[PDB]
Amino acid sequence: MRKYEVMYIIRPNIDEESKKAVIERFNNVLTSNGAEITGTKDWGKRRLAYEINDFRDGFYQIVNVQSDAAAVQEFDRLAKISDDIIRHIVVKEEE
Amino acid sequence: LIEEFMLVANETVAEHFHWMNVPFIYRIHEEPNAEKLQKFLEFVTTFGYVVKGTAGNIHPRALQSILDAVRDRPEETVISTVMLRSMKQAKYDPQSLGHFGLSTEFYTHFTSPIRRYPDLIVHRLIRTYLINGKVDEATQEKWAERLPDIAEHTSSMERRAVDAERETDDLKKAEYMLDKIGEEFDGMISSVTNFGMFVELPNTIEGLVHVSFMTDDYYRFDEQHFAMIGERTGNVFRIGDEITVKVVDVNKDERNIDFEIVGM
Amino acid sequence: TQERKNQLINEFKTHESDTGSPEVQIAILTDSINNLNEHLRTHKKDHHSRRGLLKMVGKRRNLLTYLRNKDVTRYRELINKLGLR
Amino acid sequence: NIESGIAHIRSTFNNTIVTITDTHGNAISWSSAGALGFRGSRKSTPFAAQMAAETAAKGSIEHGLKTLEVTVKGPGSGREAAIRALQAAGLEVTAIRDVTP
Amino acid sequence: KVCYFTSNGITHIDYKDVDLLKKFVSERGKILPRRVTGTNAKYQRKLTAAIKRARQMALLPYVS
RNA sequence: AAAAAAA
RNA sequence: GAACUUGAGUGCAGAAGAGGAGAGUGGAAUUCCACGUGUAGCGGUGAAAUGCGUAGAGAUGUGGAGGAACACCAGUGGCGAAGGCGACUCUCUGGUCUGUAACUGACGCUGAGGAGCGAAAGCGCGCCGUAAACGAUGAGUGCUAAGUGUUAGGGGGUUUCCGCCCCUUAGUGCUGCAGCUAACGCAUUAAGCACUCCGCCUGGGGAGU
Repeated sequence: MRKYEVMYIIRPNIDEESKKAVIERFNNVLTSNGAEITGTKDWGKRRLAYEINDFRDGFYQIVNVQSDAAAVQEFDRLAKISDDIIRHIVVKEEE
Repeated sequence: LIEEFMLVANETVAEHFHWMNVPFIYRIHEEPNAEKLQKFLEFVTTFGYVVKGTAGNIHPRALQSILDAVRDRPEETVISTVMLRSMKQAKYDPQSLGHFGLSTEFYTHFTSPIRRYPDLIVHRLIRTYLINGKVDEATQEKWAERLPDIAEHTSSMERRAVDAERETDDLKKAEYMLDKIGEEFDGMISSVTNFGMFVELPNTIEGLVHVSFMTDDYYRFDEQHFAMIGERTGNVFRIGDEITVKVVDVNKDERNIDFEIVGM
Repeated sequence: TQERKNQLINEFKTHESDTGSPEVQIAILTDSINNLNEHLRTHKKDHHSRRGLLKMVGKRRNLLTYLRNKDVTRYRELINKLGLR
Repeated sequence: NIESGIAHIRSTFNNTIVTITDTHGNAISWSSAGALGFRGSRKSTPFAAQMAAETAAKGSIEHGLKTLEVTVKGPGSGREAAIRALQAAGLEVTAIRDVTP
Repeated sequence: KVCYFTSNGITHIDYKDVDLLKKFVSERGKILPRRVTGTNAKYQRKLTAAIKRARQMALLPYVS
């Protein structure tokens, strides 16, 4: 497997109780589909340099992983449908 | 280092005498011309520098914000130079009206009375008011009559020194370039006019490219952009572009250096 | 992969060091071709890869042909192991 | 009573329009060089754009604005004047944005 | 006219380091050309990608 | 062209 | 027959790319319609006329044609066999170059036919199958003054590194020999000097009939 760098903005209109639930959900998604989480920074609420879905700020999470496609693609799948995650990107790292 | 020390001493003397409330000479720098600055603000929005403020109530710091952004850009020398050309000159006065370009409320020149008459008066008023203690009404009325006429004069004697100094410099630059007719130098478009564009070298020597040497196209001046645009080619010579020029002619008496464009 | 490729070199190699034997190279190509065949089943329009394919295919055939003149026995062994006509 | 808004300036070669909105693009006020009675070459000029912006802006301050995003359209000569007319009317300019199609 | 990245020995530009990237965009937020910023071609491409991935993630603006 | 400030 | 490694290729180490085929998303934009603000012009240029109009237009949003491309970066820059290929991300996949030689040991080259790819094409995605689909210059290899630039590299030099300096490789440019050309020109990216193989030409028109 190969090292990816998930990043995603949670919507700014949630408590720290509901935030952690999102974080736990999507870390659990990755590790449920054969991933491992190697790092997990939290940038905390920055200003968005434009307006995504009528929010001017949001909560950056940055998940490093190692996984196969399936894990990352499943994340990708679920990170669309979800209304908590407003934008994201998977990225392949310095391999 | 010396600059800053002189500045604070000049700041500290001024402030002491403003609170004393006796007749004294100040070095003032008024707010820049609101029309000239309006034209300066436009010019910088073309390069994308967006200022906060209006031309009738600019704080000095806002102008510094521009000069920090352009630092180590090609545009620097000219936006620098174009801001300048919106500033007022500093003059002496008897009233405390503040110094815009040091962003202070109290300033005088104290630190060079060998070579400035206003400094030499500051030394006499200091000896009059502080050392001797002569703060009587007749002493104050004497100086309150005399300082408006000294301030006006000495101001005009400074501007007559500067103009003259510059006019010897420009003569000796031109004298420098008489043996460099034919030579190719890299430079930077310092100014653009309806009749041509000026180019500054890396030793600060300035020369004109007259439109009559721009033989590749019929150039039209665009006043808003500050540019010479070709009608056919679509070549655009702007303020702040780097260009290579060749020396065509040098007239020492007139203080003219004429250039032609080799390439961009 | 490069692990897979290391299997295929160990399997076919005619002695310890060897990676340049046709058997080797052919083995290697054979897999690539197989894997690239697989790609083109899904990606039928991927013309540029197919061009690749044809070349691999070709490189194979010449090797095989070289082998098949050099020493027939080795040729025979190989083609059965891999499953080539 | 809304505070934040956008000042949609259209500067054509004929005319300068200035609409001022709320963030959901509902129209607070507007003016134009033509609304102020300028005609022909005058409507193009940056002075007419300046005056257009002031009239639009003074309409907006009645509804109680303070901060303006600016959106500029078109190639006309107004945008630079008309923006400093918004700053000079009082309203602070956060960011401008050229949205020429 | 020296390259930032060759100078400081930076082999990997990171779309998350916004405060670096902002050195290479205009105030409008258009990318600055290579002949202005001194950047090496090699890095200009990398830089170009980063900024684009930044902009997608709303770390930089498309248009200030 | 065109600013402080220095000299 | 045997042997060898310089051709060719596989290893191993390293690099760049808008190469391609999928999946999704990003901001723009455009202008279609319904709809919320909106308040008379806007728009038309000699500058009005011509238009076009408070039924609220110009102008401003939410749905929207939903179909088409990716502003800056952008460079005779890069990549591909050609036609070409420029948002970003992800999946799958092709080719190229550099370095060392661990191995292989001539395993190569060209290539009619054939097969595949292949414009607006022309017409029912299929079919069309040709295209200045002409730097008007087959492919492969070797040899034959220089100078300079750039893209991806390699080694050395001091170098903290950077740095600049130099040799070398592959590609892409500009000048310029020798030679060649009818001349124009070309000139280590030859149109020079050689060799192998392929396509093609033999007055114009009639006639691509």
